[PDB]
Amino acid sequence: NGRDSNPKYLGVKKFGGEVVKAGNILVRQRGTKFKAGQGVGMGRDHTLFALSDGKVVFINKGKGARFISIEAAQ
Amino acid sequence: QLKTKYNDQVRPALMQQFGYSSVMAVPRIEKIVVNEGLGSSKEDSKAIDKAAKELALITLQKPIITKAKKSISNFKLRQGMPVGIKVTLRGERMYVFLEKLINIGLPRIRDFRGINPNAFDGRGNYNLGIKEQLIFPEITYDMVDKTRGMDITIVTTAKTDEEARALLQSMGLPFRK
Amino acid sequence: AKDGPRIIVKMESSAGTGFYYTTTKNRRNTQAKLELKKYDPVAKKHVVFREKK
Amino acid sequence: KRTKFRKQFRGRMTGDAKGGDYVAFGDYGLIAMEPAWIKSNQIEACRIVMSRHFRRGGKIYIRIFPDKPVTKKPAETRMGKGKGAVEYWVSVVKPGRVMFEVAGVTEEQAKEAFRLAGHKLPIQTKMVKREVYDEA
Amino acid sequence: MELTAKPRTPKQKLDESMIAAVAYNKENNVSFALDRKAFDRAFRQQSTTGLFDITVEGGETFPALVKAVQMDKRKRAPIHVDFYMVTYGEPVEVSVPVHTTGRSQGEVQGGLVDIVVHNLQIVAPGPRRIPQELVVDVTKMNIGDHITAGDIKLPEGCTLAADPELTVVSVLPPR
Amino acid sequence: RRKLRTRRKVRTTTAASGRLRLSVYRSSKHIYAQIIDDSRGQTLAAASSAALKSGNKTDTAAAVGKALAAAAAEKGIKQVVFDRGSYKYHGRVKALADAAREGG
RNA sequence: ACCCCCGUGCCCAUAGCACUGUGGAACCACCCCACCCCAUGCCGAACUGGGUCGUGAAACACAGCAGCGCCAAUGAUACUCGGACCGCAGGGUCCCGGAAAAGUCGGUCAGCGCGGGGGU
RNA sequence: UCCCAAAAUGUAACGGAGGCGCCCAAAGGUCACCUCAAGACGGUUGGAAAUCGUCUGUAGAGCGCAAAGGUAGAAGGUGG
Ligand SMILES: [Mg+2]
Ligand SMILES: [Mg+2]
Ligand SMILES: [Mg+2]
Ligand SMILES: [Mg+2]
Ligand code: NA
Ligand code: NA
Repeated sequence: NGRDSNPKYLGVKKFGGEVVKAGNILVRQRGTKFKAGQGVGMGRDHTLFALSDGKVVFINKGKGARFISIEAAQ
Repeated sequence: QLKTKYNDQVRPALMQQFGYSSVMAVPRIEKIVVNEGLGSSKEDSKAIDKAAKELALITLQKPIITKAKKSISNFKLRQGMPVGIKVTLRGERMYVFLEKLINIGLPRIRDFRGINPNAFDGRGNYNLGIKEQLIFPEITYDMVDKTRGMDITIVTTAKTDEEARALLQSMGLPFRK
Repeated sequence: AKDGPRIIVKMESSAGTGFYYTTTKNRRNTQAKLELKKYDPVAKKHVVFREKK
Repeated sequence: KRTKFRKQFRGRMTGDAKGGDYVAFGDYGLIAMEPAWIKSNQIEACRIVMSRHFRRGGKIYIRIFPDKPVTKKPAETRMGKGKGAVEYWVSVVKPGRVMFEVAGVTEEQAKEAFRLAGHKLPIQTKMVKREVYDEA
Repeated sequence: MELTAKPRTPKQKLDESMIAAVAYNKENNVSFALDRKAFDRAFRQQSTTGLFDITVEGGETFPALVKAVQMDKRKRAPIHVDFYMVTYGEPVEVSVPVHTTGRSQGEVQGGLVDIVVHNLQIVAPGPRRIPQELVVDVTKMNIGDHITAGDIKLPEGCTLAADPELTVVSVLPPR
Repeated sequence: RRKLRTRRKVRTTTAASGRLRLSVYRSSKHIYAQIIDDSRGQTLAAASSAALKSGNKTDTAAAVGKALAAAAAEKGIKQVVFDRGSYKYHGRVKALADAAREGG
């Protein structure tokens, strides 16, 4: 059926090396793909958001469990 | 009450027959679980209390009324509903019921010849094929509800079948020679 | 949010003395009677609070 | 010939050959030099002619089952959606793909079977021999 | 097969009758580039169970054994070939094909002799003594007779690789 | 079986906590009550009951706790977060706790 | 400084299983008892309380083993950015760079810290 | 919710499939605790499945419904 349709969104919002801020949202997902790392809190829809300022660092331990972190500048 | 002949009449007759360099490697009896059928072709809420009481006087230990496996096929199956009874006997009561069985259970059975000598559980264990329940010293048809069949399984700490059979026999188990 | 003769009924929130509305959708399916709760209005807080009207 | 239970509909696209050796399950084989679609009835025709030519044997290998549902034009118009749920199935064939293979019969007895089947295919083809030994 | 240059750019190879080949073992892995005709004449005989003298431009005769060929599609002419420098004691496992001699007693009766597996890979071929063929009795067979690798004579000093109960040859019924 | 211990590891946050964890190994008759740093895979105080015990193996529960806290004083420890394993916070382990909570 | 054991991390299969050997009171485990604190919708199996013997059999630790897993080149090819063409078309080629998967060689059954303990 | 969608996002058609207009006083909060499907071997109202037990088992289950993502250290199952 050519009926129904859904715009949807999702994806990563703050990539690597990006200097974020306390409140910015990092990535929007549906499950636990990118898991909350150091200085990275996780909303109810599995959304990652920053707790302070820093540099978005990415971390891949061979797929399976992704992690994002933040290293302050100062 | 038992236990003594459990060791004295078993372990010593192993290092003189087989060859154990350790007394801990000597086959032991871990536990005796007893399963009880109920429901399926006989869905009765009154039948629950039946075994629920009998089993609780033959072994001196309240049994748990397990449910279904959450599988629905084509015939009479559901999701969750009491359809079985587990009666684990490990410890002193294990030895009690056990003795009560070797001494009064098997010997007192109509048309009794023995139990299948062939090695059952090839992993070091052994299963029994008990049917009629009117062969026990605790089961009195003069004060019950009906007649069912109970299933007794033997769980031991044996490594091989050659080391299990002997354990059973020495402890107390006749075969059909 | 359709409201009809069917099951469950949007139940109000009241208090002894206090004056507060939690507004919680309940149901009459299984247990439907003991809708007694505890919700602190804008008084001294911590007060006998039920949603049963 | 036709699949036993799938989804229903499909798409369309051709890329270079992928999984067709030269000598598999038998001595002689037949390959495409042209990329196309092979209707199941075409296969059936081939298989059958090959049977005629080989009274006894049954050593005819056909590993190009048709797994592609194609739609069709009901009557006319164009108002309405996905049409012709069941018309025919196809078996995409790319150059290099081994469609047919046989064994047991001589040299002359293969040129014939193959030559015949070939007059039922929507693309040119060729016959080869043993000389390749990739994976086994 | 007199080997000449051996660059990395196939610019002076596609035009002329040259085919890109490589060779290795465990030490050196220098890429080569052999003649088309030479290979198409030699690989036809020794195939994958026979080494040939490979003299590189300068005076370097290095013995090797064909391992995996990556022939071209749409054409019968190969395009790439992998070589393995045989050691001395235990090189790599070689694949030996299965032929058939003597008329069977089931082919006459009405059935047909069918080899289920042409090529058969074994273990430890043994250098200097690589089995270029394999002779398996077929006459002892009748109708529905299955002959596995437990029935194939060993060329002395060779052990099998595949499962002992795998059907190599089988005589199928007519029709 | 080895799940219990790992329910208390992932559970106690290491980063956001900033605090120090204090593990305890009492699956037998020889506790370690080691003390480890959040970030650094090092060890600060860390008690030890294998060095004498005065013929005791159950009483010393209260001792190695007390000891521990005392030891912590010589380094500068104030906040502790407790990470046991298959231990349902009953007797011995609880002794270690109280001893190391009111002695520090 | 030597080794070893126990605990706890980094690392989260190139550090995993299977087979096999070694270990016997320093440590670890099984075992023994267990009316009570506590507890298994039944059973102190496991949780747990109090501790001898015995044993190391099992589990655990270490070591051998790479049969199977896991990881995984070189060479070539698939595909492709860009540049320029061919067939009615499905399609396909050339130049210039990037560059797989699979398979093959081979690679190794870890490595790197902190703390405590007991031995030479 | 998938696919189309051509690897950020987005993107049409009377293109290709399937759902919702609820439900749960607990299916919430928190705190503890348990580990699945399946097959084999062996057992009595069974003789396909299941009830039991012993093995194997990165989950081939489960998560109220549709689907994808995600989950074994739980977002699986129970109790105060
Ligand atoms: Mg196209
Ligand atoms: Mg997209
Ligand atoms: Mg795109
Ligand atoms: Mg638009
Ligand atoms: Na282009
Ligand atoms: Na290129």
